[PDB]
Amino acid sequence: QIRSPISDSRFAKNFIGNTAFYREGLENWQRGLEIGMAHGYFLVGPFTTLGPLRNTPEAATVGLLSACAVIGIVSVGGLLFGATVKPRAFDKDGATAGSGFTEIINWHAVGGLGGAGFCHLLLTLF
Amino acid sequence: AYGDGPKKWGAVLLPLTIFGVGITAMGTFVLYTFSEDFFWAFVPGSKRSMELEKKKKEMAEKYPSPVVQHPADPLAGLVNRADYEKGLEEAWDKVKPKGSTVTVEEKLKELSTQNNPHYWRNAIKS
Amino acid sequence: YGRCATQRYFQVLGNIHDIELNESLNSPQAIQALSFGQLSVILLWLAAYTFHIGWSGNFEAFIDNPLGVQPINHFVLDPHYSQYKVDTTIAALTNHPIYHWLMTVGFTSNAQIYRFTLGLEITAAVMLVLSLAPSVGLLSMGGLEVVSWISICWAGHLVNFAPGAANLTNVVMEGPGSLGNLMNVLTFNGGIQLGTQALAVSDVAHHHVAIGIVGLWISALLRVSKYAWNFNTQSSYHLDLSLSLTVGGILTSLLAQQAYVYPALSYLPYDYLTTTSLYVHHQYIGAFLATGGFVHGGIFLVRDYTLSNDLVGKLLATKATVISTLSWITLFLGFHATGLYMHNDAMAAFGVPQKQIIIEPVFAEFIQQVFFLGTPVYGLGSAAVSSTPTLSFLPIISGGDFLVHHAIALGLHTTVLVLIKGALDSQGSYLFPDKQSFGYGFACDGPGRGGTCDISTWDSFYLAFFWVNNTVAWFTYYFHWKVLSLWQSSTAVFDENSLYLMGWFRDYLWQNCAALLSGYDSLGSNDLAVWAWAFLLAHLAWATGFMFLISWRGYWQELIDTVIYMHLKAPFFNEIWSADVVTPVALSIVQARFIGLAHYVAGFILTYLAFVVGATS
Amino acid sequence: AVPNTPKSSPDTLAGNRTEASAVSRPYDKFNVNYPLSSPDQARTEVTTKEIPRPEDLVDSPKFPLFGGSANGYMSKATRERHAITWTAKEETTFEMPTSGWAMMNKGENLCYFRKKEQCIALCKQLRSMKINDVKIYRLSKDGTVTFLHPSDGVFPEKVNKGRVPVNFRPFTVCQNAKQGELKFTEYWTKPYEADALTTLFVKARVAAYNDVVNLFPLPNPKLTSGPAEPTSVDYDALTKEAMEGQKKRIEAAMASV
Amino acid sequence: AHAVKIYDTCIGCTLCVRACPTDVIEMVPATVNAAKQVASTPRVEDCVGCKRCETACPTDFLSIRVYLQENEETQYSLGLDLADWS
Amino acid sequence: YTESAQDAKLFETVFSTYTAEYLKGPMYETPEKMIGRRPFNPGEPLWGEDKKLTSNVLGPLKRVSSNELAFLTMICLAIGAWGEAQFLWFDPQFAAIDRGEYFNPIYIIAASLLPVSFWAHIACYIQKANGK
Ligand code: CLA
Ligand code: CLA
Ligand code: CLA
Ligand SMILES: CC1=C(/C=C/C(C)=C/C=C/C(C)=C/C=C/C=C(C)/C=C/C=C(C)/C=C/C2=C(C)CCCC2(C)C)C(C)(C)CCC1
Ligand code: SF4
Ligand code: SF4
Repeated sequence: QIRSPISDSRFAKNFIGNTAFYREGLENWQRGLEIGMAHGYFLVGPFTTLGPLRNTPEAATVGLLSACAVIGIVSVGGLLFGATVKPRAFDKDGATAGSGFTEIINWHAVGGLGGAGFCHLLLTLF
Repeated sequence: AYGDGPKKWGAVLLPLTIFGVGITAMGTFVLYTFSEDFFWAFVPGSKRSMELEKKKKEMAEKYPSPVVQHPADPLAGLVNRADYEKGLEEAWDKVKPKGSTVTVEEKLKELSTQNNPHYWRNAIKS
Repeated sequence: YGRCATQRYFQVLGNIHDIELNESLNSPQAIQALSFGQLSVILLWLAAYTFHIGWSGNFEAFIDNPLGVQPINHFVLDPHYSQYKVDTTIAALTNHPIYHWLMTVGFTSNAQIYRFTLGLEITAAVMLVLSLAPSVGLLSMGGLEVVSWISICWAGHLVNFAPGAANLTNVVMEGPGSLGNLMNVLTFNGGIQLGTQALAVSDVAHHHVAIGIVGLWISALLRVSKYAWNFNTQSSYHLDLSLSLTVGGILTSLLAQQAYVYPALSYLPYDYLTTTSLYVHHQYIGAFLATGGFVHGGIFLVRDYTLSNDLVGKLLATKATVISTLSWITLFLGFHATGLYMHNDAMAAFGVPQKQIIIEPVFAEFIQQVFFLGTPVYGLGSAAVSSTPTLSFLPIISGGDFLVHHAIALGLHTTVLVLIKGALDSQGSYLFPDKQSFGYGFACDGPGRGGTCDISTWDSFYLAFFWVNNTVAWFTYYFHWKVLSLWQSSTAVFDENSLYLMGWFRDYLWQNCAALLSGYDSLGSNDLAVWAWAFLLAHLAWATGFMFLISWRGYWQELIDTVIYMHLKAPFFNEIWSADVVTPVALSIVQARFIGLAHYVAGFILTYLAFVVGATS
Repeated sequence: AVPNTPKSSPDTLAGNRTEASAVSRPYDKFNVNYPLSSPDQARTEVTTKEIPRPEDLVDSPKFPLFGGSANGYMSKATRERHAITWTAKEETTFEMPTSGWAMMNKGENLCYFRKKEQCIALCKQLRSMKINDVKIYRLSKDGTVTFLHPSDGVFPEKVNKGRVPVNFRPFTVCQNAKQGELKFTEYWTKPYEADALTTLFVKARVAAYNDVVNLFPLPNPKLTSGPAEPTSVDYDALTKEAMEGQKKRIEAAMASV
Repeated sequence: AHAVKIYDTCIGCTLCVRACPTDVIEMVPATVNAAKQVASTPRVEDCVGCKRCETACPTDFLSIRVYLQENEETQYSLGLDLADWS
Repeated sequence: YTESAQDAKLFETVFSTYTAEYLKGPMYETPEKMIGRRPFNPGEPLWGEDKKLTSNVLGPLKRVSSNELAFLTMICLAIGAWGEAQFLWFDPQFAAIDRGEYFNPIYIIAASLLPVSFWAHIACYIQKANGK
């Protein structure tokens, strides 16, 4: 609970607090979708270039496939975490332990696929 | 050709055998960590182990074995523990220091009793 | 659930097969079932090798030209290869004598190999079925009679597939016939038969039938010796396990020696790499089995022995004498071997190689000349030349072999010293009088009484395993350099440069690493690239073992505590991970020592395997 | 703050810490009288009103002059707390068990820690500075307060009445039974937990085994469904002569001592 | 919970009590030594296993013995500071 | 009566001695004492208070007289020595194999009797020392 400007200034409180993982008014699926879109759009990057098939016409497609694979693997890991730990930090009233976190991870997988596809689209075009 | 064979079978199985099998093994081992029977035989006082011990005791007391078994209580081997103590009593009275007020049964109770509440089988309210 | 620590993993996994502590399957029937499952695993491993040899392999091309073809183990399909490396590599070559064994035992086709794989899988299924139903009835299976019967059946197989079996007249139908008729399949020629440069299949079959019959007789004699004087006073799974492990280690080391000197597989000596790998592998296995015999003897002392006036009681009472005399032997051997090697190093360095102390191994030379050699090589003890000598691959010793054998004796005696000292002090030392109540393995007794690090009986094995690996490294360096000199026809570079240890560096290690390091470089990569990569990987594992052995827990526990603080204070993750589930704690002291030893020996084995492959390729 | 500390409550982040500790670690339990040694030992009871949980105290007057540090307990990640309640004679500086320095209040003082070891270290430091009445409490997840350290009011360094000995073994350390002697019993791997009677019995049993001149053969069981084997040895005569031998041996042994 | 035991050889030093960083050892009256007091361990659940009590025992061998039980580790025995299992 | 610590030690010694002398007899009934584990076999004590082997240590031939066992071991020794000498040195049998002819079974059967003679003379002395 120590106070530091990096972790207790108003910018930090309203920045981490307004992220998808913490933003008020967001359903679990919205948080998952937003985090997934961010992760998927990021992950296409380091694969299309800096990869085995760099200097090939299908570099963007291979990067997209690898980014989707990484999103799927981390989503399986998140499902594993929700099945084992059941974080319970996002569950609504009643429901079951870890339902909110599992929904977040599933929609993170969906958003990761979406963001990876969007990055691949923006690479093939323009 | 020579390459064909292991090429197609490999393309089918090696992804399976390494990726799918190893990842499934890792995930199932993580689940087994959070399972109720996680190393049940090696965790003292575990529910499965205690139920197994209780059922072993029930089977032993319901189906007596004609062959003699190693006594769980070393004194339980005696065919007539009464005669054991009676002899002790006679021998002790033979070699008692003068008119000692100490009797054999009190000494046996004192030696058998022990205050070790922190030992398991005692922390399980047993 | 799972509100344990990561220490739970390494605590239970270290005893996961300590079935005596597993009250569920504690009965001996369960242990026999474990043996059945292990044999099923062995059968499936052999099925793996046979299946990949018959699937993508040149055994049909190997039987035709066993000298001119290199055996193929399996097809390589690594996706990480570059087209060139794909064009470069044909398939994973063979580093084991399974082609030679299959050729010897009568395999002449890939169809026979496929049937062998099917039979191995079916036998593994049979073993699993037997393990499904543990039972005192199945405890009857086994015994020296059973293994002798297995030997007799193997003799029958070898008779059926001996090269001269075609000329054999059916004995069971047309009678025994002339002696030569039996000599078609049963011989005692003795030694290498020339051509195949290995023992005749007739010799092996005759050996096995004789061994089986003698084993049946010996088992019957031992059981009548159990008729009168029937005393099973000390029964323990660890006592019998120690007996089995020591006998198996002796047999495996003897197998290495007598398989190098009397190869039984056709055209094996022509393959240098497989011969060297065979010897090194079997010597490591034998040393491991002997160490396990000592370890289980110590365990039997720890938790299954009751003090008496018996053999073990007498050993324990005078354990101080045993430890002191073993310490004297080790001190003498180490002092003198190291001092003579350093003296030779100084003499060779100072340009005066003549002034080295070269004590001729006259006793081993006397034994060799009088008992083994058929021609006068040294002339001491005897000088008679055999009219009809037999052939083998017994090396001719020289001055350096004296020092090397003294190093071997030092290593063996030091390993035995550590193991015996730990086992006998499991009953207690004056620093730890009550070790009989602390179990085989424990961290320490704390900083009190001056310190008690590595005072456990398990720590005795932990310390002695370094010595096991060191001794095996010493005599495997000896064997490898001897056979490399013999194959390269030097035989004088060894006999002169093995006197001083700089020779052991320059001419053995530095010299034989030239091709291995060129496995891959800027120019390209060849078939030895995998072995250079494994060389580096093994060095990395060895140094990670150094990490786990040198640095101890407390530091790492504090560091892991700070890392947990970082995780619990990290954003987006404190909502998800509270460190309550599988709490990350530093490895316990015993677990850390074992894992460091495991990395050390894994790097040891992989480094020496890569070096052997790169040197004898 | 959400970036400084997790937004969810400590109970929410704990999940099922209970009902899983009872499963993950069924051995981890306290005895019926944890802070004390005997059931009839007063057992002073305190509640949250006396020593409240730290999350319910903000700027309490009983807190010492402490500036906060990263080395304190994990709020919202751990729920167990240990509290010290000591009374000062003057305002002086002391070392916190979690490093850093705090200054004691003139009168009552109160600190919160995660581990009891920190509280005991602070108690040792304070008693070295001539401070009595250092009381150490434990705060549970639900707020139940357990009074520790001077549990019976008298510090453990000083012997006090009403304290029953616990884990006292009436012999020397090396007079424990050996593991081989306690084999197949519940005390096989833990011979230090065996009774004095059991240890003496097994130590006599091993000696009895080593006297095969008088050891009894213990005839074979009759398991086969067929008729009893006629054999050639009378078990009744052997049992009678063994009774006579046992009687005479016991007489001679008691004459010796 | 590392089991801690007290034996007859204890002579009522109280050094083991003062050496314990978690208040495990405790001084009970007894009639076996001249000090008329003997150590006891009624709070073994707090024993971390540091064996400081064994470092402070003056007898020929340890009148107080700490038997480490690695298969029964506890957050109190493991000295956990950032993880709670209660 | 203000029991002494030495009196407590005396009781411990008495208990240990009584137990030790009591568990030997047929009143403890433990698996160790089962025939063929620790005991001496019912009616066949191998040795008495003095560590002298009884005739029961011979097994089936526990009542063959000392003279008969001496004759047996001497005949076995003579026949085995004759077979060994006739197999190794005088009319060697391996050299006969080199001649293409089979072994002589008489020599092998004779030479098989030397360890028989060894154990037979050991049993003969056991019988002689027991007066059999
Ligand atoms: C020790 C056992 C063993 C090992 C290590 C290997 C290793 C390999 N095999 Mg293989 N194989 C084996 C036995 C084994 N084989 C047997 C017995 C068969 C006959 C059914 C086959 C049939 C087979 C085929 C058809 C193919 C391989 C292939 C491969 C390669 C890629 C891995 C893979 O896809 O495996 C797949 C293997 C299987 C599906 C068969 C199951 C393996 C056996 C039956 C299990 C043995 C388990 C053993 C007892 C250890 C258990 C304990 C373990 C948990 C530690 C790799 C070199 C592939 C290859 O070369 O591509 C490059 C390939 O296409 N193998
Ligand atoms: C048939 C032979 C045999 C049998 C039945 C046993 C049986 C037993 N041993 Mg034993 N042992 C043996 C041989 C045998 N041993 C030998 C030969 C040695 C000497 C090396 C030992 C040394 C030994 C010790 C020191 C101890 C035992 C113990 C035990 C008991 C518990 C085993 C357990 O849970 O270990 C757990 C098993 C493991 C953790 C296996 C480790 C996994 C290995 C290291 C994986 C590493 C390989 C890796 C794949 C390489 C990668 C390379 C890299 C480059 C990638 C059990 C009764 C223990 C015992 O009784 O204590 C009470 C004990 O402390 N044994
Ligand atoms: C190069 C590394 C090295 C060396 C030299 C030693 C040396 C020794 N270890 Mg050792 N050890 C090592 C690594 C090494 N260890 C490692 C890595 C481990 C794993 C932890 C162990 C584990 C281990 C155990 C567990 C045990 C030993 C033991 C021994 C001693 C065996 C007796 C002996 O050979 O005396 C010879 C001594 C030497 C060769 C040391 C060098 C002495 C001089 C410099 C060489 C001679 C020069 C000359 C003759 C003297 C001049 C005299 C005069 C002119 C001044 C010896 C001191 C055992 C022991 O102490 O028993 C007695 C024992 O129990 N070690
Ligand atoms: C630089 C910088 C920075 C930053 C960084 C970062 C963090 C970045 C990131 C960035 C990113 C990371 C971005 C992202 C983006 C994303 C996107 C843009 C996405 C999109 C997606 C989409 C649009 C999708 C859609 C869909 C869906 C939803 C599903 C279905 C399908 C589809 C496709 C329809 C800082 C401040 C630190 C500082 C320094 C500077
Ligand atoms: S230090 Fe040892 S002898 Fe002294 S009171 Fe403590 S346990 Fe007893
Ligand atoms: S080991 Fe440490 S914590 Fe445990 S009783 Fe001894 S001094 Fe106290």
